[PDB]
Parts: sequence; C-alpha cells; structure tokens
Amino acid sequence: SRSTHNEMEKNRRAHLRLSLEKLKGLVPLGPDSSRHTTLSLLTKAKLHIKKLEDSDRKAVHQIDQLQREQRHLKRQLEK
Amino acid sequence: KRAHHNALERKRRDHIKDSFHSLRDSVPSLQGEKASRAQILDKATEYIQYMRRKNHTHQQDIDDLKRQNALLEQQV
DNA sequence: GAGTAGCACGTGCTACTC
DNA sequence: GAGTAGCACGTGCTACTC
Repeated sequence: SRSTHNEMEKNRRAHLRLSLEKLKGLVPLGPDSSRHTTLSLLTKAKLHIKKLEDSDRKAVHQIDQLQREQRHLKRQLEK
Repeated sequence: KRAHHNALERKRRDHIKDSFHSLRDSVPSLQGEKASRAQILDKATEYIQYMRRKNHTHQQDIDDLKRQNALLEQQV
C-alpha cells in the first residue's frame, strides 16, 4: 500500500542524492569543509560551466590567431 | 506559525527549482527540453567532464603553436 | 528564546503507459 | 483500471544568527 509509494519515493530521492554528490565531486565548490545547500551546488555548477565555455571560446580564438601568425612567419621566412 | 513556515519553505523550494531550470539551460543537450532533475544533474556532470577535456586539449594545441611560432621568429 | 535555512519524510496530484 | 515517474507541499527536527 502506502509503504509502496513511500518506499519508491525514498529510493528516488537516494538516487537523486547520488547524482548530486557526484556533481559535488567535480567543480571546485569550496575550499576546506564544503557546504551542500543543494542551492550552492546548483549555483556553483552553473557558473563553472559558464567559465568552461568562456575559456573554450577564448582558446579557439587564440588558436586561430596563432595559426594566422604562423602562416605569416612561414611566408615571410620565404623572402 | 505553520502557515508562515509553510510559505517560506515554499519560497525556498521555488528558488531551488529556478536554479535547476538555470543549470538545465546552461547545458547544450537539455536547453529548451523538459528534463527531470535527475537528467539535469547527470548531463551537466557529463558536459563539465567533456568541457574540461576539450579545454585541456586546446591548451596543448596552444602551447604547440606557441613553441612552433617563437622558433620561427628566430629563423626570421 | 524568536526567526529561519536546510533537510528528510510521508503524501497527494498529474500525466503516462498498456 | 492499475502501476509508475516525477513533483511539490506540509511538517518537524537540527543548527545556527540575532
């Protein structure tokens, strides 16, 4: 009866808890004794993803600039 | 008192729900999708691992090109 | 002590599926 | 119709902060 729904929910929450702890593992989160809040984790994860994307954009851009810089040096080295 | 306690917990839950919505939309596989909280945590985890790997690989490429270039400035 | 934030439960609802 | 998935609410504790 109710012990079926109540038991399924408790198991649903546990698995969700496992997903949260894992995400907590990644992400600098905080230094020393960390905090859960669930709220602080969701916040930090979003901001970290944001940082990863900004670094990606800047890396792809510098690679392109370095490549243009390289072809110029090569053509120059010809003369 | 319970009426008020109930109202504040409801507010607290709403902020967490908004935060799940915002994380979901920061992930390029779930944005604009009806994803459960389980899917949001799992895909964000995946995306973060993916992005860290990509950014490292590009960092290498950036050092490889820097070494290659600084060595051409010499020949030049 | 008064006022909460954070959390785990036990439940009720809704939308699906066959 | 009955089972399941995912939510969100009401509630009572812990552990502060003022």
